[PDB]
Amino acid sequence: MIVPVRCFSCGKVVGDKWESYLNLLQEDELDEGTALSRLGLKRYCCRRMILTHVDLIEKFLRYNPL
Amino acid sequence: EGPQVKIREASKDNVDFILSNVDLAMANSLRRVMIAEIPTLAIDSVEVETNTTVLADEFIAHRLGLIPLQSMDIEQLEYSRDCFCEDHCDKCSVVLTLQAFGESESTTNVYSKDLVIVSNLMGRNIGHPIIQDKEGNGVLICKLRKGQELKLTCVAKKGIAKEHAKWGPAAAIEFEYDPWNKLKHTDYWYEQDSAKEWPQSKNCEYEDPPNEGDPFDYKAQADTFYMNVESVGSIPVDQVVVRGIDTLQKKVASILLALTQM
Amino acid sequence: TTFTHCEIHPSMILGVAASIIPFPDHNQSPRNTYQSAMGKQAMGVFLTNYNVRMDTMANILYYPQKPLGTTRAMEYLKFRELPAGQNAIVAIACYSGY
Amino acid sequence: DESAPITAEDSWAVISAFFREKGLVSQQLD
Amino acid sequence: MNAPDRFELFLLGEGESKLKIDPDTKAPNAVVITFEKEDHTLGNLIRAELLNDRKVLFAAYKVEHPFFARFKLRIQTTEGYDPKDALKNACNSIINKLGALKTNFETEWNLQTLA
Amino acid sequence: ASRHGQKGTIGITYRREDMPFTAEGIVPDLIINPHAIPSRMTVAHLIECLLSKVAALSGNEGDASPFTDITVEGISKLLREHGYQSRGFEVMYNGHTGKKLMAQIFFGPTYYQRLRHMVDDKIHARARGPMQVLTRQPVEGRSRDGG
Amino acid sequence: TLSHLRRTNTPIGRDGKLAKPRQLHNTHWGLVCPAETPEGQACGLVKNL
Amino acid sequence: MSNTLFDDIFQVSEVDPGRYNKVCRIEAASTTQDQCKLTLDINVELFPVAAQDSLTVTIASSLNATRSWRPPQAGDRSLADDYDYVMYGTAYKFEEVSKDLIAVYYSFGGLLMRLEGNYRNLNNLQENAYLLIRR
Amino acid sequence: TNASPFIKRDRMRRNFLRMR
Amino acid sequence: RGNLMGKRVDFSARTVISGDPNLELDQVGVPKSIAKTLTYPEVVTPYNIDRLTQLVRNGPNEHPGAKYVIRDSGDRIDLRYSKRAGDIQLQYGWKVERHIMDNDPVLFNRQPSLHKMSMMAHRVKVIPYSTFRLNLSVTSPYNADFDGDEMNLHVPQSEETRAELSQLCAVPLQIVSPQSNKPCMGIVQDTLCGIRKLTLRDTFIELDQVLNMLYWVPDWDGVIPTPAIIKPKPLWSGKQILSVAIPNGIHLQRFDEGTTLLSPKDNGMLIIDGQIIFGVVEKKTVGSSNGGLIHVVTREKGPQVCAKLFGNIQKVVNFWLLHNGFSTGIGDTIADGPTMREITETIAEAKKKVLDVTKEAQANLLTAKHGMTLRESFEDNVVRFLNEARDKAGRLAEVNLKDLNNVKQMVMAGSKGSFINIAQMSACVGQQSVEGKRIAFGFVDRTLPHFSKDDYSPESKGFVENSYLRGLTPQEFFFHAMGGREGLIDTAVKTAETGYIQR
Ligand SMILES: [Zn+2]
Ligand SMILES: [Zn+2]
Repeated sequence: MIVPVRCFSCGKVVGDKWESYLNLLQEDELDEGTALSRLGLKRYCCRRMILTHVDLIEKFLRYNPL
Repeated sequence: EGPQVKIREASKDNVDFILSNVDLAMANSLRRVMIAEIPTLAIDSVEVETNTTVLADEFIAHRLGLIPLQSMDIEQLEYSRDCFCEDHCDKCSVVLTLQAFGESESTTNVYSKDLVIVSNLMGRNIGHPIIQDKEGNGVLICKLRKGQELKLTCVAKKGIAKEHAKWGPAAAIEFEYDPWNKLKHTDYWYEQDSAKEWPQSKNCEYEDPPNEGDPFDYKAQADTFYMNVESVGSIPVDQVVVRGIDTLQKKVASILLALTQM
Repeated sequence: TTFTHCEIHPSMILGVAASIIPFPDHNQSPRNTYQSAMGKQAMGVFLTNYNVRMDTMANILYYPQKPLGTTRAMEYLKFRELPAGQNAIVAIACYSGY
Repeated sequence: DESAPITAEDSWAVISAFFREKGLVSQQLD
Repeated sequence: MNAPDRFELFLLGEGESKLKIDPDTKAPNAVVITFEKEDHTLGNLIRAELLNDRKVLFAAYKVEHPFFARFKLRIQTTEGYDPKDALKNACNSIINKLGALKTNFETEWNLQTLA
Repeated sequence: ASRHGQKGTIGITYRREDMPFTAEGIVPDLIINPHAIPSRMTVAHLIECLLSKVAALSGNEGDASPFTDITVEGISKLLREHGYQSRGFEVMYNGHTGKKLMAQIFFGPTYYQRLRHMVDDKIHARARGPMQVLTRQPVEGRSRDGG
Repeated sequence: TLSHLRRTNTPIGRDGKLAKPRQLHNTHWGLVCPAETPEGQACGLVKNL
Repeated sequence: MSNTLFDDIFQVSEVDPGRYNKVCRIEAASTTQDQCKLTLDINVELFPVAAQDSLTVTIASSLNATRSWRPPQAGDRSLADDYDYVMYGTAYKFEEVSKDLIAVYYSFGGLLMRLEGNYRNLNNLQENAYLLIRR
Repeated sequence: TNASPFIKRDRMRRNFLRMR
Repeated sequence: RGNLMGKRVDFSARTVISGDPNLELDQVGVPKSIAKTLTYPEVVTPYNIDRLTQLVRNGPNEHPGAKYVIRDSGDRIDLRYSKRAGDIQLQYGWKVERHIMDNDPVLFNRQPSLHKMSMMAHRVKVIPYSTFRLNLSVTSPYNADFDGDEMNLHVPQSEETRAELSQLCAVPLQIVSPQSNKPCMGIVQDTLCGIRKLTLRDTFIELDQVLNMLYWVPDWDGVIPTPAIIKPKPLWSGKQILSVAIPNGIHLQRFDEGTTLLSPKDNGMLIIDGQIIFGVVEKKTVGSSNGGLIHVVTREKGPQVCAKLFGNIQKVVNFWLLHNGFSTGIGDTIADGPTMREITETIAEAKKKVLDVTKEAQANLLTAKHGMTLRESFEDNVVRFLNEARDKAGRLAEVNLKDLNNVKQMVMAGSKGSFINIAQMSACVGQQSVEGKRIAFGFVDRTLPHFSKDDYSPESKGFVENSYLRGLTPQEFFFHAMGGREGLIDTAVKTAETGYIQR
């Protein structure tokens, strides 16, 4: 859905690197591990947040209400 | 002079250092006040003028509540509980306005820099939204397309971390002492070997190995700490260290003066 | 040495909630029984049209995450797309009170 | 080769084709 | 709902002080002090540093239950010497030590300062 | 409940100033009693937690695969060369004072989920309320304030 | 929901025997889940493909 | 008024681990009283022991019902407190073996010992005692 | 041994793109 | 039945419980919304006049609150509207209704009742954060884990009833069950494990702990015990500190299989004058037993001091276990490889002797043991062989298992699990079965359609080879499900039948 704010585990600001984490896939053909490396969350406590978030808001918003 | 202190590595956002000739209770209390009583400012009360999105309104509120703000001059303003006024005077709070519009054919984003300062800032550097990326975007809020409107009146008052994590600046901590088990406060689990079934500390090199055969040092005591504190960035890290020290000392002075009043 | 047939995969003797049980060999069977009973009473998301699809009872959480563990099947159960709960960090400690 | 035998990993594609054909509610629908 | 309210985390209660002293009768020169609205922050530190000084005799502190932000503390000392003055001396030692810590940290971080 | 049948409820909530915490400060989300384990014989929960931790450090997602060949040994060696304990135990600290802790703790990421029977539909109390006309007794139903 | 579409249900009566089909049988392989049974007075009655 | 009531040099035979990590077990014989026999529990690490180690033991009735204990108060204490292993506990049972050798078993809190000797058969001790061991 | 704890799919797609 | 010997009631409460280690047995935790909702009549005397007047002025919201007042005649004036609020003088001979202030007597229920238990009385300390709260002690006679079960509560109205609940249905004279001629209360799993940790000889403790526990015990005399060992440092044994919590003049003897007064194997238990001397606290001494410690103190000293005894040792073991910390993990479960291959070859030679016996059967020459039939004797031989294989394997695994193994610590510490549990989860399972016979020839000529015809091998019928940890084969998975489903169906029928016969 929306990638949330402030990790339950650590609590730093999360989601700055979110669409960045996207574009380190398509136009770079870049593996996710080194992508998270150069992304730069040296803990894992935040790394899991983006590793298991699933977007839903796209499927939400591609209705046409009103 | 007593508690000598030595730095290891500094940045904009995380500080790791050495604390020596101190006591375990002192360090633990430092950690607790560090995560608990550092006053700041954040958005607390929200006024939804009109919502249209595919999200809920209090949903948007709790989403808003975690956006940190500029926190330098936070001492200047006053708590609403102690303030003599009612309903958020300029001395005790700030005002936030957010505007979005469904303009494009494609989907639209809202970044946390789109919110603006509203009321009298009175020159104290307060309440700007933090940007961290290369592209000036405070972290995402909600997504819209072509038809939806949000008008947000928001009021931000003081708050502290101990009653809600909204006002927490810390959001990380690190803590180490006796990396090499010399104080022997605890053994290790093992199935065949204590050594190989565990990895070394990263703090290994600053204290010598335990000499391998000398008798158990009994009259030793805890010292030589390793503190790495990584703040959120709503307020600088040196400032949060010194201000945690400040609020601890003011608390202890308050209890002392209450005692001498009694 | 006289076979005529082999199964596609031994993992596919199960059922719907039975897919969701991670490593379902590695426990005891009545635990699987309570798990299949329990999974029907989980919230999360149920459809996507819920801004319009009125009904009496409806339970939607906020932040649904696909589980870190999974088997291959609930990819086909679309459960990766629409999850039940979210991960957390659990601890095993008799921490003295509660 | 294309005429080689089949490793245990491979059958998931067979499952993919089978579900894309039938669907889960195939019993009621049929 | 009419539970006791949420201002019991940090705010003072009206008509009631930050503390109430109380005299025991169990041992000579033995008293207990009631604290509330705080926690192990002050608790562990005050107990450890009052233990460090050795003119005083015995101490310990505990919380009754986590649902209430209050805790107690039990002090006795030898004759003539007094618990209240002893702990106020302890508090002055605390504030002096940490003030030295603060100024030394400030100087350390300034002498760090990059470039 | 868990993914293995560990139902119950919540005792209390502390905050981070006295939750248990590690060297990297990874404060936990929830804590339960070890006495669930050697009675309900739920090894699957533990192996799920360990594979979950190695998945989190890897970045690759995991695998369950009911009848396959993934073993604790491979999991152990992988997470070992990722630089942690070979089994999942961990140095850990006191919540209150931060002294060392005697034992060590298996602790990490795991998948939970939420049930439906929330407390507000089950709390119910009554005194001197409505009367049923057939029997002059208190009526049924939490809805109409029964007994 | 994707569980509840594929349900099956037999009638038996009030008490019944036990070797009679209240408990599972070897014939059930590859067809019905040997775990996903409901609990309480009807275990071994409802079963899932 | 506080005096030793039994004191001699004792020679350990050997030491048993007892599958623990801070305590062990000692058994020892007198040089002088060949009738007498000694066994004793010990915190093994905090004073290490070995085979063929001569040791000395001491009754130490008191140090000159005791009140609440005082923190050790580092000034000079002209007591029986200047050997190493100082250790306090409680007696519970008296034994008569061979019609001659009396036997008593004291305790130390969670520690035990066995003690023999038939010369001092009234001078020996009674309900609680101390212990002193040198070097 | 390799023991296959994890697997790849679209790389093998591209391998068959060169194979065919 | 639904109207005369049972019916609906008034003054009722129904929520879900959580444990707590700080509330003793005669209390109970009650949530404040429920305290507002309930009531209880009092009377107006010269004694209660001022407190009742103050609580009437407090209005119907503030927690020591009132809702109804009753004057001489049939008078029900309700305080909610009550525009003459601060004006009633509250004359003698009257009745007021108030909320539940604390330590009121109150009767407790849990469905479904079986025996004299489930009916305790309690006092009350009123608690916020709405739910119930009660002592971890009384849990097993209540026969309810925390799996979401709900409770039932009632409040007496008059003084006779309140007094007789107070004097009869309170806990401290229900410590021993009359039905089972042995006490059925008990300190339970977590504190039991912790006290087994504490009682060990090898451990000790420091000042900062021992002063804190000595303040933690509510009835401590203001006297510290002496140092147990002095030389560089005061230290104490867990036995030494627990002897404070044990009240004086209590004596017990255990003397089982070691216990030559200088216990090498450290079993047994002996207490003189309320002080521990030696031994290892364990459930077979300190839990519910025939010669129980609780039995002893209740029968001798007087059956309410035991309540504070649970309070004392429960609080102390809890607070020490806090800073100690304790847990388990997979590293308990996995064991040594040479022992693994010994398990393997043990099962293998069992299979070999099974094969030899089957060959002897297949060449028609056998004993044909007396009483039963040829095939029945064959079944007896194979069952006996495999069971000896299973428990010999379990014995080998347990004796290999280490002394810092935490689940071994758990099981020989008591509370939960067993040797059978450890062996079952670690080495092998043994042949699952239904009604003694192993898994029947469902399909023709064979067991499951996946083997060749006409076999009686341990694989064929499905003796379970592997442990849990290494995994299963699908056949073993299926047989395991068979046995479990049999257990479930027999339980779900026997519950209705036993309910009928009990009624
Ligand atoms: Zn994080
Ligand atoms: Zn104001």
